[PDB]
Amino acid sequence: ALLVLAQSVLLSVKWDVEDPVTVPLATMSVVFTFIFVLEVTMKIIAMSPAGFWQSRRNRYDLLVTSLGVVWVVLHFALLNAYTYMMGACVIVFRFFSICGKHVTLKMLLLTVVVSMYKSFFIIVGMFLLLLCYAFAGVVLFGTVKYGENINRHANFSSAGKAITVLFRIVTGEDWNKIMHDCMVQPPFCTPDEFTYWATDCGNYAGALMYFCSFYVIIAYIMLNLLVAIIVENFSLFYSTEED
Amino acid sequence: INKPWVHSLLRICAIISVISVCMNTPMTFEHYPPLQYVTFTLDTLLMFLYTAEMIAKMHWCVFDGFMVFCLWVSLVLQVFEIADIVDQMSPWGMLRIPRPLIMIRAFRIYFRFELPRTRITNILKRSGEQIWSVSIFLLFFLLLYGILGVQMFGTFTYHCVVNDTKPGNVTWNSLAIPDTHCSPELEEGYQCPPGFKCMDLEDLGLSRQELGYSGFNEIGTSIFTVYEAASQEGWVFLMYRAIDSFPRWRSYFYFITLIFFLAWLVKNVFIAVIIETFAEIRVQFQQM
Amino acid sequence: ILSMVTVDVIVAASNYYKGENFRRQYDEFYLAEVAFTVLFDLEALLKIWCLGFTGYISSSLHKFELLLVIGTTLHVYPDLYHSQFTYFQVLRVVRLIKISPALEDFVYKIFGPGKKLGSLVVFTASLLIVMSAISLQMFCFVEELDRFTTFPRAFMSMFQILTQEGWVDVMDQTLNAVGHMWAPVVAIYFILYHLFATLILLSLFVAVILDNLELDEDLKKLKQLKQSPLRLRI
Amino acid sequence: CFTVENADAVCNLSDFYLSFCNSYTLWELFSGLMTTCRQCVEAYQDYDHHAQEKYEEFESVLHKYLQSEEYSVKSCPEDCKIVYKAWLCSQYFEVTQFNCRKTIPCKQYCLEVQTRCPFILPDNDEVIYGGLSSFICTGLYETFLEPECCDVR
Amino acid sequence: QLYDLLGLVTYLDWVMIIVTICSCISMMFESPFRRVMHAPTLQIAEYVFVIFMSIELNLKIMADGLFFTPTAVIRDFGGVMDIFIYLVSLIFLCWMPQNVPAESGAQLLMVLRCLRPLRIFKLVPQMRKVVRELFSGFKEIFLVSILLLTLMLVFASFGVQLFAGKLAKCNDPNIIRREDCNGIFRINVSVSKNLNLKLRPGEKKPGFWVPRVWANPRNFNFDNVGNAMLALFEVLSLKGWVEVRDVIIHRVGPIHGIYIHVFVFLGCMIGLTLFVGVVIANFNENKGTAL
Ligand SMILES: CC(C)CCC[C@@H](C)[C@H]1CC[C@H]2[C@@H]3CC=C4C[C@@H](OC(=O)CCC(=O)O)CC[C@]4(C)[C@H]3CC[C@]12C
Ligand SMILES: CC(C)CCC[C@@H](C)[C@H]1CC[C@H]2[C@@H]3CC=C4C[C@@H](OC(=O)CCC(=O)O)CC[C@]4(C)[C@H]3CC[C@]12C
Ligand SMILES: CC(C)CCC[C@@H](C)[C@H]1CC[C@H]2[C@@H]3CC=C4C[C@@H](OC(=O)CCC(=O)O)CC[C@]4(C)[C@H]3CC[C@]12C
Ligand SMILES: *[C@@H]1O[C@H](CO)[C@@H](O)[C@H](O)[C@H]1NC(C)=O
Repeated sequence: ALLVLAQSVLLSVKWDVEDPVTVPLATMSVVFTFIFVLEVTMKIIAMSPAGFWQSRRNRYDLLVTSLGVVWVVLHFALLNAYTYMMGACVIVFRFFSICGKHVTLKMLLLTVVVSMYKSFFIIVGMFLLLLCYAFAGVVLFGTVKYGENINRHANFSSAGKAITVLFRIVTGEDWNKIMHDCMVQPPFCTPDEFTYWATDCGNYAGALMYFCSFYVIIAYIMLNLLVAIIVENFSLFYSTEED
Repeated sequence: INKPWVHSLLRICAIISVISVCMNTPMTFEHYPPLQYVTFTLDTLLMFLYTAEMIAKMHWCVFDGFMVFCLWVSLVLQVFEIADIVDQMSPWGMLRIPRPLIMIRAFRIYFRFELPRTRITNILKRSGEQIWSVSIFLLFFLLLYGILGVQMFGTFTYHCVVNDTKPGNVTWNSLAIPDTHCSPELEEGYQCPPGFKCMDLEDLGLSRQELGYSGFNEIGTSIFTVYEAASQEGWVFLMYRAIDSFPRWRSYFYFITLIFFLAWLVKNVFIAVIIETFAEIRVQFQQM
Repeated sequence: ILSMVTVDVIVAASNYYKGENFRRQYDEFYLAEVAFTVLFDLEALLKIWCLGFTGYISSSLHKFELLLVIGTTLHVYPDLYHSQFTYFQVLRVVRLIKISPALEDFVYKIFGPGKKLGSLVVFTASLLIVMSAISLQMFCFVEELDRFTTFPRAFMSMFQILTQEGWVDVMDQTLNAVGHMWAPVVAIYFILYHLFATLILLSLFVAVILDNLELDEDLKKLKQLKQSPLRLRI
Repeated sequence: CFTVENADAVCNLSDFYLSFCNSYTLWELFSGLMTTCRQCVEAYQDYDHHAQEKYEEFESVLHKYLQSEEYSVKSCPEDCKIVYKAWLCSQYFEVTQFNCRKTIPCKQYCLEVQTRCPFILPDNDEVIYGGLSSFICTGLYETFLEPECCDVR
Repeated sequence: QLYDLLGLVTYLDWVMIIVTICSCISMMFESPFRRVMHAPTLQIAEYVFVIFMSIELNLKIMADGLFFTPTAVIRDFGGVMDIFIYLVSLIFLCWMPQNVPAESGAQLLMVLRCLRPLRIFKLVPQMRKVVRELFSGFKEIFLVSILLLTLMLVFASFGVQLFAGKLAKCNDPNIIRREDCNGIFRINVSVSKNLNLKLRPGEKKPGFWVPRVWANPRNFNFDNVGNAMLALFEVLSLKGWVEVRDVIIHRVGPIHGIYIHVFVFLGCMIGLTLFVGVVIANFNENKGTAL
């Protein structure tokens, strides 16, 4: 476990061809792999190979080790960016394996993953609501004059932009300034009499209803479902000594 | 000490003492010089009373002894600084840092448990163990996303600067409005338009303090930024800097997953822990 | 009486901004407030004459309404009009809670036994005061830093950190003020305070509210033992 | 059609336009707003110079606005510059103009700026503007609308 | 598990789900400059949707009935929602206007047309279950909302009474009196919040000349009850509340700094926690472990 953690700490600096420091650290990553290979060899030579295979964690370890060996072989031949990114990813995937080693860590990881799995339908419902609001936002505000917080990034000019800004608003950050930007009326804009796509300012009451409804619904109600799910799963799995 | 009236007096004195230490501040006396003598007076008077207590206890108390020692030190420092031999803006005021804790004494009566304290201790032990476990969980995820940020997101110090900007001449007038990050790549990131060019401000000689602490230059600052983002305070602006500076998909995957995992679920684990603590209170005492 | 409360609060909220040209210390809304406070004084005096003073005070609602009567009689003193005492004017709306027994039962359920939430509030206040004084005595002398130049400002800053709004900005400005040798320990203090505030205290509020909505375990066992034409009707 | 160049040569006045604020004519200024005429021409020139300087400042501010071609589907930077120029020039010369062909109230130009010119966020360092635009015309419950100016749009 | 999944719903339901997904994918390409009304490519999905919906409804009506039957196509909110969606779609297809004035009936119809994805809720049984569970505690959510509304009326009335028209400050910090705010001044323009560049001794921050105006802040004011309530609603989210605090303190004097802070305590810390508690309690009740 300690060796795993050290190898994970080897990623403290960005691996980069230009940076000379990258060359030593890459070499430093090689030896660890070999050591890790021994860890596999031991475990596969103490038990029958089938016995080693029986434990899923052993399977994961063997997969990671084989990937690392492939990376080692490539690194000495190509020596390009691809090798360095592959090695960094191998090290990340190995570091993530520490969860199985510890007990409480494993329990909490199981809790989190199970909560994610059991929340699928709720998340789908949130997505469907967000998509409806995205379409309505593109219709109402897709041509709003740029303002305090509508800009290149926060924009309703296409469904993807609308979805991203709505997800932001689910995180809450400055939703009200976007709302007030969408309120913009004359003389701050040039209105159009025939088409809504030829003008550059949005709808007052539409903005109020849209943003207030979306915020109340998503942020005050729906997330508490996921909170409850986390609570339930934590109770289910996490269990220390019991009197 | 015998009369309950003494204990009531000592508790109101504790409240007066915390008020006094809240009042003692250089700009307070700069605004209301007379309070300088008020602060001193209360500071001495209360100390006398507590001295009596220390004298009368010879026939947990270490806390009260430390507190009366701190009152002594504070009174000495106040005598020194009213003499004007030590600058009122000097750091020595830090000697008063532990005096506010006197507030605890005001509630000490409620802190007293006569029932089987063992049960309370067990509850607190369970809660501490759980909190430590979840703390290790959170720290592991923070380190993971730290190293991920260091590898993917480089350093956010390239900016669009006016075409003819020169080193050392960097100034407000050299930046675009609003200040936009950039990438030297021809295909990735934002492309500075005509009359502007992308370059690293840090090379021009700005300090890290002047550039700001946030960023993914090293594991420490990476995990610092990750914790900041996981607080949901300023994450979208960091995402925008990353989108302008690097391939968009990296920023989207990183920040969306960070917000999904850390900012909702992991925080909710502490809510679950505290709910279980209350469930244990229900099981053990059934009377809270 | 409840209708008069409603009309009074509606009139009081209707004192919208018209223009700088005309506004006076005597205006129709002042006379309305005087009339309503007189009416409530009359109501309280009559109720006391009926029930006797001890009988009147015997119930919490009558103590609350007596407090409001006193406050809103002080409120009409022309030097205090629209002072802080205006709170007593608006709190009359709470009388309307008695219009629905369902909402009343929900209130008493969700706020539960007052000891719990009361002690949690007192703990929050004490912790905020202590940490604010601590931060004041660490930072008040630091030049270029206003956020902790006095106790009220320190309290505002620690409360901002509790809300989590711009807390990173308070931190950044503090690390600007202190020298880089000290920035790490200051950052660690701020981080630990934010962590404790956000993960435990708010979780304590959530747990308290959930435990208020939860039934008592003895009531649960009692319930378990006790508990063992459509649209076409036209 | 004779942009005033020399202060002495100038002194029909209805044919001598200013250098920067070409839209106005000396006749107009003489109406509403030998050595005496030299002092007046010199004053006009100095005002023109100041206006030019401030206009250059505005142009330099706007040029760094990278979102110049995206902030509005109905407005372009050129109309912004035009209406800001007309606004500043009117500010310096609060006179009714007589000899143009189509005309509007001068004050309206101020609205035109906030209609056509982008939303520049003011610095919040000594005062919280709370999302208030840098260029605003109407105050709290202030009835905005007087002289007339030429419809240079 | 594959066989069980394939039997989750009827074949007609699966076809309709597929059609809906296709329609929404097509709608995802609609933009203010790539309108379906003028882009034939996008019209195919709409046509297919409408035709298949019509076939579905025609089949189901004469098998169950719209009314006065033991089983009916429309007997709960789901059927009402589906019928409303179908009618909106059909009306849009029949009309399909060429000009959509801003804030008009055409725009309203277009917006209502965006509710199409909701059909998945009814078609997918698990989504229906989720919705029912969520709406079980509607009464408790309503009561919490009434409590928050009462709090907001208290504080709105107080804010209107005390602060009405006092938040207006001259945009020029230098000038202090209303009568002296006339003409033009030089206003600096925000360059970069995060950067901390130090201006040179002989340099001025970028800015330009703007008229002086005695104007209220854009994002909030307390002129009337509505604006006060909107401001307080914004302050419940905990975003931008520090700006409100600073404005109140500087323009209305520092004692009224109490006013906002207590609200934050009562509204945000306690009040919003009521929603979390209620929803978790209702979730546990529905799960069946409450007793
Ligand atoms: C323990 C509980 C019950 C409350 C304790 C809170 C006290 C510590 C507070 C309450 C009143 C506060 C004082 C209220 C007002 C001021 C004025 C303030 O003066 C100014 O800054 C204004 C300067 C000017 O503009 O003239 C300095 C802080 C001080 C003394 C405050 C210090 C802290 C005090 C004593
Ligand atoms: C609370 C738990 C979950 C972990 C959070 C991490 C913090 C405990 C520490 C560890 C790394 C620390 C950082 C490590 C490095 C720096 C770099 C330092 O900047 C410099 O090194 C420049 C020195 C100079 O310019 O003189 C400022 C403090 C900071 C951000 C430290 C702030 C506090 C951090 C984030
Ligand atoms: C069985 C239950 C679910 C009833 C559902 C009925 C819907 C099909 C109704 C309700 C709202 C109606 C709409 C309300 C308002 C308008 C505005 C109207 O706008 C105009 O174009 C007229 C004014 C103009 O053209 O200037 C056109 C009809 C329409 C879309 C209506 C079409 C039919 C709708 C969608
Ligand atoms: C602009 O910045 C300068 C400092 O360079 C300052 O003196 C001036 O007051 C600022 N402008 C405004 C409107 O505050």
